Amino acid sequence: PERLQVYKCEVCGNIVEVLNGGIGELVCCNQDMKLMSENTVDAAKAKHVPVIEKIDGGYKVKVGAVAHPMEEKHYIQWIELLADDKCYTQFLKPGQAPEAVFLIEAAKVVAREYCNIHGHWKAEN
Amino acid sequence: PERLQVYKCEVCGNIVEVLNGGIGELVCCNQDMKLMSENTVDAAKAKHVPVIEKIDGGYKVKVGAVAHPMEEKHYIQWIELLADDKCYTQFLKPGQAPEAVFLIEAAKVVAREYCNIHGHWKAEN
Ligand SMILES: [Ca+2]
Ligand SMILES: [Ca+2]
Ligand SMILES: [Cl-]
Ligand SMILES: [Cl-]
Ligand SMILES: [Cl-]
Ligand SMILES: [Cl-]
Ligand SMILES: [Fe+2]
Ligand SMILES: [Fe+2]
Ligand SMILES: [Fe+2]
Ligand SMILES: [Fe+2]
Repeated sequence: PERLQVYKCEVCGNIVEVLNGGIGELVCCNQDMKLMSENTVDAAKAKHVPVIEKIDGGYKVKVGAVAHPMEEKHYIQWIELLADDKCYTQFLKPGQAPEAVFLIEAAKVVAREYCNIHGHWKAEN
Repeated sequence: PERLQVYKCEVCGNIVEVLNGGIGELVCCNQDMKLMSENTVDAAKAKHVPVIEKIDGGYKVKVGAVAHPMEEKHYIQWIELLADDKCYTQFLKPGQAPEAVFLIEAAKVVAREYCNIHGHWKAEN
């Protein structure tokens, strides 16, 4: 595994993010955890690809060009902003807006989001 | 596992952070990953408990009251700031200062750091 990869157990729903990579295969519920590769699921890009906007002091990330649902069983569980050697994670909940604000000094950033149904998505400025 | 717990494989060195919890036990290299519980290792608190300094527009986190080494065989691998539903991670490298700045408008925060040898430490304001 490599730093910042996200892995899911499809049995029990554990989802983890790698902070230090290594060669071992991550396992949960007696099977290999699935690597949630970004932008690989068949789903509406308009609702899943993050849109990155500047704000005073940082960035606002919206999921997506069309606001994604935030329902009990279908919501954006978190949005991340990646820059340099930083990974900023904003967890979200049903009933909230599908967006996040990050205060950061960084000219180049990557935004990620994870949808509990449609998996892992990213964009960059 | 629960959100924001940190688990290490003691065989290959994978370290992961939980983004979504669940009931299965995380496994790597055919053994249960170790839960890296904060402030449990026998290590100098002066060099490991984060120091949280309020600054204009956020917090500066220093590891620790005495600066921790940042050597190839002994360094702080990351510092995090936790506030409500955020987890901001700053990765570090040998040769860098053992500190991080986070722009987080929150009165109450928890700072964490992970040392490659002495494990996982936290403090709160
Ligand atoms: Ca296998
Ligand atoms: Ca993070
Ligand atoms: Cl890596
Ligand atoms: Cl790594
Ligand atoms: Cl959708
Ligand atoms: Cl020490
Ligand atoms: Fe392992
Ligand atoms: Fe979705
Ligand atoms: Fe599992
Ligand atoms: Fe240490």
